[PDB]
Amino acid sequence: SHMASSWDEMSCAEKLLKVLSFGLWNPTYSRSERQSFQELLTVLEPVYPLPNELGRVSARFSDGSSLRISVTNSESIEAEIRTPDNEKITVLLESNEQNRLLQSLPIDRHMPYIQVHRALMDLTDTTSMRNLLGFTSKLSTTLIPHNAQTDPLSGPTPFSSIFMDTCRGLGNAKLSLNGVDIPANAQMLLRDALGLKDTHSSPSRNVIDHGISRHDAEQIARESSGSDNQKAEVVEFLCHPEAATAICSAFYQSFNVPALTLTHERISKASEYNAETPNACINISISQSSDGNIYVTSHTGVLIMAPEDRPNEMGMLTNRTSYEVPQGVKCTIDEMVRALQPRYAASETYL
Repeated sequence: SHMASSWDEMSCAEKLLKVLSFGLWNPTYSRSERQSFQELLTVLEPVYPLPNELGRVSARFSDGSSLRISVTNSESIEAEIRTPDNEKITVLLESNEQNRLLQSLPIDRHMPYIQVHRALMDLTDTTSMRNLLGFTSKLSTTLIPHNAQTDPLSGPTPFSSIFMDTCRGLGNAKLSLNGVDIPANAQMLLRDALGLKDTHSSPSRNVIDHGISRHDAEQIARESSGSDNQKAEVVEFLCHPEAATAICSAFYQSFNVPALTLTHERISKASEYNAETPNACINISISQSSDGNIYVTSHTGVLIMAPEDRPNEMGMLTNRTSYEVPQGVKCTIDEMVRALQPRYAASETYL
């Protein structure tokens, strides 16, 4: 191997760390490698962060190996590597301008300018746009300040559109629960299980009080892709009221408001450049920790023109919204408004 003399003996977790140490965008990789490495990267999932952490990431690979990565507010990065035989090592990761390691993690950074990435294609094709968001959802973003005017939870009717948004979004989204992919057909089952039969529907009182029925959760998990163990985690997650809250809230259309204030002109230019446009794509990760903490990371991707410095370059604005869903918060508009405290971040990715 050109990566390491012991490459073929290394676990998925160990391989991903090596890839990131050389850099995801390393110029020596082949086309086939870039594909394989993306397949490792997509396993990364943002999860509930500890008190003084910018972010925390979990990856559970098909070979039984895993990573837990934490990033401190000073951007110190530490990883715990668990081998399939479940031995544990803790290592410090090193991010530098050569590898851009931190940029290849789903972490919200504090920066004066919006993070810019390069893709590894494009782009007016719905499938390719979804694939690009699949990638950018694993990369770093820049936190965006908001005020009373631009706060998605302000105004007279915050979250008022949430069930319509959920109804329209399920079936078209990329959705992961505890790292388990929920495919389109399973999402449609989930939509129905929430009670969202049409765009003007809202959850049943049973779902509000108890979450998805065990029967429905089992069918959804059955249609999802994972081991018998992975499906079990999904069923257990779904059968709680807070699971309904997390899933529905993740679709809120207005999470993009802070980012739009910075970018709407260039988004408009992209829409016009195409008239010479597939619309927003959605990619959501929800995880519940072993301590029971539910964390939502919801992404939307839209086409955007590069600044005038780079003429005729169209890329993707990725908006990341991150928040805990506290225990006891049921799936009603008033509950979401009362309890959810998201933060908003963005990146721009060009081909």
